[PDB]
Amino acid sequence: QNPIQKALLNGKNRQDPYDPFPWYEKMRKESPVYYDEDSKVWSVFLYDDVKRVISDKDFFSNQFPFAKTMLSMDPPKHTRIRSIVSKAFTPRIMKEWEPRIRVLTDELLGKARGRDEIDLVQDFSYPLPVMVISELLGVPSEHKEKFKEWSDLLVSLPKSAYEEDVMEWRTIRNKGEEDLSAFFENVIEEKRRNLGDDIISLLIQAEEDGDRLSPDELVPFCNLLLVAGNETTTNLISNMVYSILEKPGTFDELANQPDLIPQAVEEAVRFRAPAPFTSRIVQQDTAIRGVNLKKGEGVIAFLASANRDEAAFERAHEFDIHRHPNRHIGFGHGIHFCLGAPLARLETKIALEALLKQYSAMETISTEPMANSFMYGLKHFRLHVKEALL
Ligand code: HEM
Ligand SMILES: [Ca+2]
Ligand SMILES: [Ca+2]
Repeated sequence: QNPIQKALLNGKNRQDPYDPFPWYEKMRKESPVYYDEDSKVWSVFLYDDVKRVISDKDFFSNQFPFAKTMLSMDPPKHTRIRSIVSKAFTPRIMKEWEPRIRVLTDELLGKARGRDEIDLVQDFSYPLPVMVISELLGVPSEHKEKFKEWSDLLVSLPKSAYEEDVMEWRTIRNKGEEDLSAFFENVIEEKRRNLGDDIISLLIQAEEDGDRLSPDELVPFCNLLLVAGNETTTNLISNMVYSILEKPGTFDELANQPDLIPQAVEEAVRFRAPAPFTSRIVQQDTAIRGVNLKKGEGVIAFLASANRDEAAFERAHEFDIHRHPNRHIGFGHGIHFCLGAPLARLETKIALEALLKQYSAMETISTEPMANSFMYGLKHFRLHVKEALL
């Protein structure tokens, strides 16, 4: 009964979970502005139209009939909520974490030492972002396995459009949401008279010291930062290593000149971002490519398709660490531009620097994709590895 969910189940989610890209190409070329008659929802595939839908707030609203987070809010309230944490997520504040993120990354590859096969996701790309986001928020990272279980549910989709699968899915997801929410409620209660140098303390101060934040928006805020904080960066690390190993010689280029890694992270955000789409609702009649959109019509904006648009990028289908002019919209565009982009850039850089120093070779054995998800990425990534001579 969620039209956006139905539209994903009718389109995106009918494609290979780790290879939606031929489908995006087909839509770009044949139906770049597509009405799903079943769901009553538009999809846009081309760079200029996706970029406009996500940024043109005069016409495209974030607020539908996580619901109580900045993600689902329009100005003026959006500006006040985002400003609570805007300063805390700046490149310069996240730079203070580079030492701690290096240590966490080191410790994980430490524990992998002496193994000829690793599960990148279980051993590395899941634990590091869950641990960093736990320490930033101010919760114990010893809960990472439960955090991962809850996060995977909160970004999941039913296995099909079939009412029984949707109901089964609603039950399990709702239970995840209840238990994660109870968790944060317990954390808040504890932190109110034991504040830390941490983001949950910042939120509590905003709710307690004035009316910047409602009591019913603390736990939503926690859920959003916990879940985004790991589901995005986990899948961006995994997807980036996969992108590198897919293109022979890329591994050795980056290892031989690690100053390229920041560019290669931007290329991984263009090429295999963890967030392939976002959604808007039309709040004012408009047109894209002469197609008329009416107030109240939902729109899915395929960032992943925009970032592969032949019209916007040369060799858009190629992973090119040397992309000189890359103006990807993989973090979004305009007022909802990813709050975590600096953290994500910093974690992914450090993750990849570590892997390229630790391993002189890595080869894919198997993967299990994130199927039935809002996210694009890997549940498992088994690799044969050879540790470098030091
Ligand atoms: C790792 C790669 C990441 C990608 C590709 C990514 C992508 C996105 C995109 C496209 C948006 C815009 C959504 C929209 O316009 O509707 C967004 C928003 C956001 N992301 Fe990220 N994200 C990443 C990492 C993170 C991290 C690590 C966190 C938390 C630390 C985070 C927290 C957020 C929040 C809170 C918003 C909402 C901003 C707002 O509504 O004003 N993201 N992200
Ligand atoms: Ca709203
Ligand atoms: Ca208050």
